[PDB]
Amino acid sequence: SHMILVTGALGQIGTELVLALQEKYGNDKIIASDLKEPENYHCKFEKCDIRDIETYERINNENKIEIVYHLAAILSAAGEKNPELCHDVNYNGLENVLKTAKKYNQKLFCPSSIAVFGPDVPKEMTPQNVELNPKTVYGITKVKGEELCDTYFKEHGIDVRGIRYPGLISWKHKPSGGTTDYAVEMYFDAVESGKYECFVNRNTRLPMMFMDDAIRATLELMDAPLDSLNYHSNYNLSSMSFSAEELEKEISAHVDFNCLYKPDYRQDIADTWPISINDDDARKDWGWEPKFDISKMTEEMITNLRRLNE
Ligand SMILES: NC(=O)c1ccc[n+]([C@@H]2O[C@H](COP(=O)([O-])OP(=O)(O)OC[C@H]3O[C@@H](n4cnc5c(N)ncnc54)[C@H](O)[C@@H]3O)[C@@H](O)[C@H]2O)c1
Ligand SMILES: CC(=O)[C@H](N)C(=O)O
Repeated sequence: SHMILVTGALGQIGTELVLALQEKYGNDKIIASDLKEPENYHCKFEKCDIRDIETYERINNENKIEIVYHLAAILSAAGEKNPELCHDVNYNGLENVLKTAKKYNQKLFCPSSIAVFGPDVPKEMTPQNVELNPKTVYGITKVKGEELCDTYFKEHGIDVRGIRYPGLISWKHKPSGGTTDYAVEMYFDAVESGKYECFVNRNTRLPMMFMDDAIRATLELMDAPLDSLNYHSNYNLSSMSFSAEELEKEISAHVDFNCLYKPDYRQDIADTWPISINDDDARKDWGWEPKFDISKMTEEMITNLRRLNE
């Protein structure tokens, strides 16, 4: 019963989230936005740079937007290579979203990342409330973003919600600017060729989640009654934790492939992140439970990628 805008709509999450929202609420309620207008695209679409407050505001007020799912960002690897761009898009873009929400009395979904954490806090089952001392440019943007969001909630009364997503795995839109991207790439290349060159070492172990779980978590959190929530911008959220070679082994149980490990600069990013996450507060406050383990995710990835390679 509300007009919804999705920023970053053409990216890894947005490709799936826009369709989920159209189905849940109707096509007449969803507006998609990103930098460049796509050909052959069903959802209504408005182009915008998230840093352009004038155009962003216009899209919001001309479409009577009441809820924003804010996915626009620069991710961890692209951001480490261009730190000024990363700050500008992630922090100034978020501030534009928040200022607009305050003007127009909007509800928001503004995600964070497991990149908020650094190596000074536990790597296993990282708690919700530990200090956030990230060692990446992108992680610092996400910490600043959490704090800005929580100011807008407390000071300004804006109902902004967010999740520290783990690495997300999907087949519909292959990622290209992150660090957890190896997991997707490994699926794609295993099925397309039976070989992969992995950009992290074989023991790299990170929190991961299948996209259907991440999308469902997003929608469930957004549907929760506000008074049930003890956290706002920054829920920890968990599903899986595995190493690169463990994923290789799972994939190899379906298709012949062999993986070679050739780390690059993204190792130095991954090394600074936890292995797994304590998401009790999500599970307690709003009933989170993941549904896809590594086996089930692998079946879905491989079946769809095989189809796409026919
Ligand atoms: N594994 C993951 O995918 C993951 C994990 C944790 C957090 N997140 C968070 O989820 C959100 C979406 O991530 P994603 O993986 O879909 O990213 P993505 O890079 O696939 O999509 C982001 C989109 O933002 C757009 N964008 C970039 N700069 C822009 C600008 N100046 N103005 C407007 N649009 C701009 C891009 O064109 C892209 O389509 C981000 O906040 C990200 O930090 C993602
Ligand atoms: C840290 C993440 O979750 C993200 N996919 C990235 O690799 O930037």
